[PDB]
Amino acid sequence: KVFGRCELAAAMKRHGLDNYRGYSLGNWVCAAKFESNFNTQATNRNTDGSTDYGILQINSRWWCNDGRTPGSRNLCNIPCSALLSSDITASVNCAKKIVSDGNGMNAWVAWRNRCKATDVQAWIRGCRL
Repeated sequence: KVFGRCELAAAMKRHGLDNYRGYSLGNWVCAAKFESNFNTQATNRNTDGSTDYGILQINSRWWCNDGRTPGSRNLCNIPCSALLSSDITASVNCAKKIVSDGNGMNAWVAWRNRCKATDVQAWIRGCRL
């Protein structure tokens, strides 16, 4: 499913992401925009052979099992395919563990490079939240 900007903001808020670990909602919507372009079905393979899955591009080397990443740790205990669902619950629950990992949202390279220190409030501007 391809989310609309405000539609995603509302689902993420309902799922407890607004200000989770200090990160306002705009940060999460900005990250999804640049990670997957709001598409739950997005996948991207990396050079190390792992693959990124879903709306938040969660990596198969540490967080989910895709059955083809040798040495995967599956920290969120879910098959990576669960992360491509139109229901974002699995992606959100796993993202909460990732952001609590000690590096915060820097775990997402697109957030670090394109959202960090920008006016992220613009991403939820105009939305009925």
